[PDB]
Amino acid sequence: VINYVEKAVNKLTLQMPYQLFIGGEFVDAEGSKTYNTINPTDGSVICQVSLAQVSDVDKAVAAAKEAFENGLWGKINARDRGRLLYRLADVMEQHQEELATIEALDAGAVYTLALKTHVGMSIQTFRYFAGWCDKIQGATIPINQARPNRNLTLTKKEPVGVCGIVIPWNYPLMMLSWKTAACLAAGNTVVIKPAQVTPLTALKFAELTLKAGIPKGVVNILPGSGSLVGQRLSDHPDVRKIGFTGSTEVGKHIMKSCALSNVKKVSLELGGKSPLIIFADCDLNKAVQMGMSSVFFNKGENSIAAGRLFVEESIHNQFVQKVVEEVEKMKIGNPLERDTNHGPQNHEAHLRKLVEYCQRGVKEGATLVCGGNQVPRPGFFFQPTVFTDVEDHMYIAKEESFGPIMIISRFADGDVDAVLSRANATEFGLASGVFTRDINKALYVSDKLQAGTVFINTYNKTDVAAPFGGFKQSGFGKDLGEAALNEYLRIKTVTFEY
Amino acid sequence: VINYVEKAVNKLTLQMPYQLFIGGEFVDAEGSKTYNTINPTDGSVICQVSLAQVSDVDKAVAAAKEAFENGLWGKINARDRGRLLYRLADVMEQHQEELATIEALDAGAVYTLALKTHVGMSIQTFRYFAGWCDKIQGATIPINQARPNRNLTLTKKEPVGVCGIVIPWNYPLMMLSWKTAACLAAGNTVVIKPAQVTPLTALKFAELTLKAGIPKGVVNILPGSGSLVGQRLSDHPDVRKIGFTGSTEVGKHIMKSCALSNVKKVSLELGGKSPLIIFADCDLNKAVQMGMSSVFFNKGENSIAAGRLFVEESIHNQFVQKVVEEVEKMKIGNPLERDTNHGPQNHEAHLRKLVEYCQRGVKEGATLVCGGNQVPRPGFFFQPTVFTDVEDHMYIAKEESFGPIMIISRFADGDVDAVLSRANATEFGLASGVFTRDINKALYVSDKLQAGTVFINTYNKTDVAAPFGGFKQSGFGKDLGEAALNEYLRIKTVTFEY
Amino acid sequence: VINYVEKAVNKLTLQMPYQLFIGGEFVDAEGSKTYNTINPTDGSVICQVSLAQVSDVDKAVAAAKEAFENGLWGKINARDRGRLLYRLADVMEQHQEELATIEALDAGAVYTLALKTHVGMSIQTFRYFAGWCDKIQGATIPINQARPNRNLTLTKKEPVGVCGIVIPWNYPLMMLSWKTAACLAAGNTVVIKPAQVTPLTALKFAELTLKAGIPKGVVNILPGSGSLVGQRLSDHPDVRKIGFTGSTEVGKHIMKSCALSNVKKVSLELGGKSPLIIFADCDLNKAVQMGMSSVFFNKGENSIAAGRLFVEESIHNQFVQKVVEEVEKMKIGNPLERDTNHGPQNHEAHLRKLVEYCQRGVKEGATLVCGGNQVPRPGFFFQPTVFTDVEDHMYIAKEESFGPIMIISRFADGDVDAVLSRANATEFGLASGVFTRDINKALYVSDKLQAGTVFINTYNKTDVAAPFGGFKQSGFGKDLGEAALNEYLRIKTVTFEY
Amino acid sequence: VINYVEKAVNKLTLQMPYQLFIGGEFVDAEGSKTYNTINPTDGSVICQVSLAQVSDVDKAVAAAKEAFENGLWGKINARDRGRLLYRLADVMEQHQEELATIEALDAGAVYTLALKTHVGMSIQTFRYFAGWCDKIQGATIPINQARPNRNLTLTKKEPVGVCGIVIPWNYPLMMLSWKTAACLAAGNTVVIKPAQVTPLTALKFAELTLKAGIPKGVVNILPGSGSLVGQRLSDHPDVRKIGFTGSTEVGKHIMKSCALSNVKKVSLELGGKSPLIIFADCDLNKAVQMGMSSVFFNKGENSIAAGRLFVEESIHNQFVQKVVEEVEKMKIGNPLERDTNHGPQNHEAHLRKLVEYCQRGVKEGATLVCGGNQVPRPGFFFQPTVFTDVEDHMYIAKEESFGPIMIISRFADGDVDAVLSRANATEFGLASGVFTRDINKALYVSDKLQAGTVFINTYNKTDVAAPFGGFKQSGFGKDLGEAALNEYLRIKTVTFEY
Ligand SMILES: NC(=O)c1ccc[n+]([C@@H]2O[C@H](COP(=O)([O-])OP(=O)(O)OC[C@H]3O[C@@H](n4cnc5c(N)ncnc54)[C@H](OP(=O)(O)O)[C@@H]3O)[C@@H](O)[C@H]2O)c1
Repeated sequence: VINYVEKAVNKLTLQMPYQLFIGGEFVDAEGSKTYNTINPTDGSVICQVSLAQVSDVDKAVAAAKEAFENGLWGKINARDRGRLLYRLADVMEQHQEELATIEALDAGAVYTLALKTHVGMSIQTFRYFAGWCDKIQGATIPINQARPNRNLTLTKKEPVGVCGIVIPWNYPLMMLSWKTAACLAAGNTVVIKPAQVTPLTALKFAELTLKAGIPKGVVNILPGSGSLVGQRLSDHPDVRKIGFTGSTEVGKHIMKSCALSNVKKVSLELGGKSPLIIFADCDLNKAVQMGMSSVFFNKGENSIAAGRLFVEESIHNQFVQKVVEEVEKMKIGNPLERDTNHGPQNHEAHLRKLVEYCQRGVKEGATLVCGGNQVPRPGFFFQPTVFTDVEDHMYIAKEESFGPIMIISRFADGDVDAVLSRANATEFGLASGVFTRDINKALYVSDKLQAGTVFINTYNKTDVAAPFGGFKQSGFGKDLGEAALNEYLRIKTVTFEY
Repeated sequence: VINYVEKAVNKLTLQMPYQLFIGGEFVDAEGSKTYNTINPTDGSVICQVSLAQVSDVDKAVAAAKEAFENGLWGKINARDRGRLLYRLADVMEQHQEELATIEALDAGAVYTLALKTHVGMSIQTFRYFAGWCDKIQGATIPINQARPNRNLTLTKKEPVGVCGIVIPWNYPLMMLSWKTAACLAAGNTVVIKPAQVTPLTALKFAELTLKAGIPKGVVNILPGSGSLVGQRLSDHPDVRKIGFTGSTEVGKHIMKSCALSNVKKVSLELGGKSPLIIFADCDLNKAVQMGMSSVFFNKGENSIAAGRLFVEESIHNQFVQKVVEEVEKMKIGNPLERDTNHGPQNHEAHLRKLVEYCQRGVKEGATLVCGGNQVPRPGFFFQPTVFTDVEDHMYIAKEESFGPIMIISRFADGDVDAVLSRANATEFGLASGVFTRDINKALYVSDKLQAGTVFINTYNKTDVAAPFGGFKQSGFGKDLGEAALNEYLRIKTVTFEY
Repeated sequence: VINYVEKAVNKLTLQMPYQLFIGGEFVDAEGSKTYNTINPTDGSVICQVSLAQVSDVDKAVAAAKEAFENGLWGKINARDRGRLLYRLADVMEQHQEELATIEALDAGAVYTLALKTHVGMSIQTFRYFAGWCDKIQGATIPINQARPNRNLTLTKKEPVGVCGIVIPWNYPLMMLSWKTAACLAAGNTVVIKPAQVTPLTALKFAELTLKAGIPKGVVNILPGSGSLVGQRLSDHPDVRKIGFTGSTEVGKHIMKSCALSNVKKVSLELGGKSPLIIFADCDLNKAVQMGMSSVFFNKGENSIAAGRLFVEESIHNQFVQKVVEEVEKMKIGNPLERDTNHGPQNHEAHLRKLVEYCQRGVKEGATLVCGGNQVPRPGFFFQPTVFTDVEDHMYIAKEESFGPIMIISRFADGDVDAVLSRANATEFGLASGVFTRDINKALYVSDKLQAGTVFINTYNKTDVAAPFGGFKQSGFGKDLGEAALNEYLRIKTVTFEY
Repeated sequence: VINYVEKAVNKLTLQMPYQLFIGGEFVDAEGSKTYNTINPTDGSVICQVSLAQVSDVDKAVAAAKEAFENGLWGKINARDRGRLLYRLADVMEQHQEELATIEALDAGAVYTLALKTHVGMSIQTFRYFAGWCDKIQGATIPINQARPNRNLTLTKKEPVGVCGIVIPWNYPLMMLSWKTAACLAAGNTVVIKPAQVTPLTALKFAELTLKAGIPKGVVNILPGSGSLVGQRLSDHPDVRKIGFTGSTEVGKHIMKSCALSNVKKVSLELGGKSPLIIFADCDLNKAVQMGMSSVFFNKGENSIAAGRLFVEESIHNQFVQKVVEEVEKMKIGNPLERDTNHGPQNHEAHLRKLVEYCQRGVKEGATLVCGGNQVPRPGFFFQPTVFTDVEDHMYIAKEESFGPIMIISRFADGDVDAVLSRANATEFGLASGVFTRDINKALYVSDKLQAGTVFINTYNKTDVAAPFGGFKQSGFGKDLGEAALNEYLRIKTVTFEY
């Protein structure tokens, strides 16, 4: 019998676990410590949640180790592991309205979007990776033969073993799912640390693993702080791999911690300052629509968001006029209301950071065309913002906002290489985009952009089958696609002589 | 016009460059600083070698950056990149005797072995990877369609950019070749730091890249210390990937340095304590030959060396008798002499370390059945060594000797899981082996061994097509095989809407 | 409303469609023609089934064409096609007892086996290939660049289009499923011709595609004769690919008909005379069990059945003795009786062939140890048969029986190459096996056997992920595995200059 | 010593073998039968060439079989097989001027073009496939486990064995090289039948295999007729695969012959009627240059030649004007003159077919804008020809000319599906192209074209790494690229229980 925080909202009765999930059971943290999770629509406390301690991490890791080494997960057919993950996906789909509602409460995710993305994509992620289980294959290799004898060389793909997954707050369930689906399809067991400010969909997901029949200890979830819980995961002698999504600065620290303990494997999905180049020969109205999506999607809490838009001189003013027209039509409001287009930012500290960000933008001399401020209403809403006359030396040209702030520079008519160079002049390299009807420009620009993803005449078009990851200080390794599997597998080479 | 140290030896004339190699030219280090490289056959000084300084590292990195960004290497077809690397392999082949002689002098490599392995496998490496250049391929992916529009998603495999390669001294030319061939085949440029005590074949190799037509700046070589030169490579903001082979402790430090600067990619080939399990049902005579080889190959200076032999009780004593019989037959002496089959250890410090290692084995109660001492002759020769009665708790059961020291334990007849468990009780996981005529035991044991390579009825059987790399604290990433390319490539996802 | 033949049997009420399945509905053939399907347990008529005519083939092909070119199947995401196929597997699972019972009635499949294999593997097949839909990927290739311009080359994996599948009667549903699953997963539409003698599970499967939501016209099923319906499929100008399983001589004719019409693609899964080589050093009791299975599985109605057993002289007589003891324990009976382990042969004409086969065996000088005859009881049962003293020149050493007939020869102790040569002296090359505890012998024999599948210390171990197909006159192309998809895809190369 | 036809021409003394090449020897045909090969520049007899008889085919096949089964080729490492093929490419490169001259004489290949394409791409093909030999890899597959036991399933990629290669006359050396390089790289041995009219580079190539150290019998070359020699190859019981390139009608007969004998594998590269669609928004002067190349390249003797050009209404007349202007500038003449743009047609009967083809185009109502007749001069020259007002029902709109004949239709501005439908209304499907600056048109058109290759803003851009093959009646299977290997390898599945 599981304890729940019951809540009647959105024409449903929510049943929300709030405890640590260790070894297949929900339990209090050491000393029954708890913390509050805050609803960004009104600032209220949703409920209290267990606050994991070092000793709780050790319990979770030991559970994950036991489940891997002796438990059923390490013994079943790859095909049957997939069946379990495809059942987990079905269970998530049967509970999708509920999960989207929890996500709306916990993270401020507009409910209609959370059904399609926060939850919908999480469901696709498990189904997609479930199909990979019995299709992960090694090789047989035509090695030189030790004549007069013979040789056979094969490789085996094996799990890495116990993994730690540490994620941010922008899409709590989806970031969990991206990494967990891959981790599990490869046959690993896991300890997951959601962002402290957003534990709820992770904990409801935990309960769903029980309904799906995922063996005890395969999935362990520890709400709590990075510096305590996350840190211990990265130092742990029995953890063999860390999957991390977050800031560059925490990413550096995680990699260092992987190094100093046991050279556990690490992959890093870090920040972005993604450029979007819009040429005069694009479809203008479409550029306005995708341009807006590139910045404002999920209230800008989107690591691949276009962090700079470069717009060709001859269409720049008209582009800005049209963006403003469209911005005025966005309906800011409660994420649970069906007419809402723009929900609140995820938490208070981040709202304050966006306010400071835009003050500094104005100070340094950029033109504030609209927004820039907290919306006058309860909770942590921020007004969709547009800046123009942004010059390359400005702080807002360099720094990741992670909010709904469109940052626009001009480039001269016909000036392709010059704008590319401005677009690449950053230590980030997560995403990028180009709008043009011209095939030669589109191909050339996409060769030249120094980013892990290039969108052409679209934006935010990720997919569970398309690998996603950065270059430079945006990190390394992929989430999604076949390529994601390689972060969660080891290759054993076996060489016979006969 | 290049400066050489010239030496008539082994029926040829060695012409050995001795300077740093930067931007296609041989140049003195900052301040014309130099150091001595020492011949382990007689302890003599071979010659003076330039000692790279921080500013030399910066020059080398800048030459590599320019070669990659604006030089010809970043412009030619992948096919033509292949041609250049196939030509470099040819040029190495034309100088095979000279290279192997330099290696005998510099590392004490027995000449006949250096020809086949140190040099022969290096030539194979470049030819293998040259063949990969126009066969490195991305994907097209059946992503969900934004109906009524269409989407196309492809990936492009691109180079990482400037890489640094840091390598040890046991196989100077071969370690360099393993990593450099994969690095260059993937379209990168590189700065290489040979182990300070073994710079000579790296510099000769550098000259050979000129003969081959490799554009200036693509290969740069900096003889110098790990703590100055290697450190700066791992710290440099323009270096994007480090390929490292060496000890676990230095590996941790390299990985930490990569994190703290610019989250440059890293791969790590670290130490081993590889177990070899010998069953009573094996071909015993052949087990003695392969068992001796698993320890003594290349005077034990070999990361995959069997650092522990577990011999089934009923054949143990007979196995020992025969090894002792064969050890007595080994000709220890000058690596250039054709009857030599055991050359000197690589350098004085390491010989000392081996004497100390064997003292500790004796002190702790292991039975020294032969060897254990420096051979009383000039240079740094150490006796082929056999320990028996080795207990799991003993130092020599756990620490990597990196020398010709056979370390033998018994296990009970019919035990399989118990010996596996003892063989797995290490934080190393580089290689391993099993001798048995029994198919079921062979397949089962290779499943259970926690190591990146498992040899069955052979040992030391690496191959340029077979991926090579560790689990646990032996590191991560592969050298050799298709898999090695992945350390040297980035994946860019390109998604169109149309 | 669908018309059914209703039947109360096996504690179920069977609802069996009996008409042509065309464009998503059950319809009568041209002129309402029908034929009888016969129950092999007692020779009775199960029911009347529509008898497809030429005009019915054309209607089916037209419905497949329309569903491919204009219907929903041609438009949905690969991922959603996957979902439809997974759902189809679920529906099959919900009907598994009914499908196994229908197969028991129609093909004489022993019910408990049909549940596990005939039906159970069919379900696995659809789930497996459902997983492939969104993981079928093309390439991007590093072609030479037309400088100063650039080139991009990619490949797209596309459906072949309208396919015909023609299958035999030994595993009616499973042979349908193997090929149909791969065909549909690749995005094609299909016209299926079951063996005329075994139409029933195919017709039920057709109804299940409706339950699962497969768009109309994607699956069309045509009970009828090979010489009429099969022939027209292979001749049809709008069919682009034939997938065929059956005899070598019909295979040859199908291939010829593909040629003479529109060079439609073809794959051919033909007969087998598969050798099983049993060495003295094998586990003898397991060799008996697996040897039993290799011949008698599914009443020998199994294309990969061992059609010759080669037993090493020193264990030959002992092996035969043990086999006879085991054969005597087999319960022959009605496939619905839970204690039955040997059911009747599929249909009468095949029983007749088996009788003639053994007459000729005895005529030519082989020693008939047991069986060889129809069991005296109603239906078409055949007594499990063992021949010894079989010589290489004998008809029964050459020709496929496709019935429960063990055909044993000796080979001299210590021989390997001689027995290999005898095992390879056949124009067949479908499967093969070796039992030995010796690793070197097992690897060597598996190299030298000229067969598409080699079993080692097991037999009949097929798997939906393991490719299955023949060499030489056993055909070409694979069913099962990733490799099966290649028969049902085309590759388009797209090369840009920009 | 080998007998040569000796000829002082093009600054060289050509030494041309003229006999059959069987088992590493140049030998006369049965009864010393010969025929004449004709120089198409002046109609003169170059020399007499042996005319292979059936018994000669049988000797070639026996030599290939023996080379495969017991000779060195079947025993050497894959890597060493690669070396021999690289060395063969080196030898071809050292004889490249000589080979190009021979091709100029035998096929009318313009010398400068022959250096770059006929010969140059042949050299690239051998180098490319040489790199594949040690990178052909099988798989290890995570099959369901027969609990309590374990299973290992692996695949081995194996050669098919003795192959027959039958080719046409348009690029005699290159067609040979495309197929043979892939054939040999996969480890097979081969009998090659060159087009009767063009034996000479094939025979010179044979001698080059000797110089390169390709083991006797691996390559056998039999000049002679398709209906005698080609027939017997396709009928032969020891040939296991035919690789065919030629007409659709012969392809059908070849496929039939493979069926009727021993179901040998077959791949088919058949004809083309390839559409090129040129939109008004293309770069027009470039479209004229590439449009001309698309038809006139290699005097139109090019399977992928654009057999119809669809030109958008608003640019049609200007396009035709420019074409005519550029056509008038083409230098027609002796393929040895360095300024020749247009050589003679390959042989007399083909010239006559081209004269008839143009008669018929005028007769049925097409507008002859220029050319259409034999150039009056010695040899077999045909005028570069342009037709306009071509309509979809016309003979010249459906039939492959295989000559320098531009066949132009208009299509209405702003229709796309309508032009596609016209471009797809053929049973051919070898190649196609689209010229447009619009990315959306380019991508959509490339999806919709029913052709194995789509060129975008280029034409004739084949590459040794890019797979090349038809859909529909243009055949199946690929030459070039990784995908070519699959026609020449078999897959053996090996499954263990342990
Ligand atoms: N897995 C494999 O493929 C493999 C192969 C060969 C060897 N090994 C391992 O190598 C070890 C023995 O070699 P070793 O004792 O020379 O190893 P090491 O001390 O770790 O040195 C390896 C290389 O790293 C350099 N280095 C030292 N400090 C550095 C720093 N702070 N930053 C960057 N580079 C630095 C060294 O420079 P210096 O020359 O100045 O010392 C040397 O070039 C054994 O454990 C052996 O198993 C592993």
